Amino acid sequence: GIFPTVEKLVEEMREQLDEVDSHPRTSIFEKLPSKRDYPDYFKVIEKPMAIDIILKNCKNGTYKTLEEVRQALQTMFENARFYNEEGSWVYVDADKLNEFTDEWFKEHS
Repeated sequence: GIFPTVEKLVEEMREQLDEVDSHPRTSIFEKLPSKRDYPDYFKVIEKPMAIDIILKNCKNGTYKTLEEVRQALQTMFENARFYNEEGSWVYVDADKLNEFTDEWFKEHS
């Protein structure tokens, strides 16, 4: 269905490397923090989101269209910019990776 498209998208997202240390800008977005170790995070963020969740939701049918997958990414980036301070490496990776997704989705379906 739409999994191979999102699969190719995520594969290309993980190919967005940092200019200095060459670390992927998807690093901190791969997984959600443990609720036991970061209880404050989940008290605020109404809709936590990570890459693995988006991938799971494309396989099981929770996300059927690309607008839902794009909307999910937007939420992931909004959560990161809301919880992290401006200028931090996480905030920057959120912006720059968001810049890439915005271009990609306009540049494809």
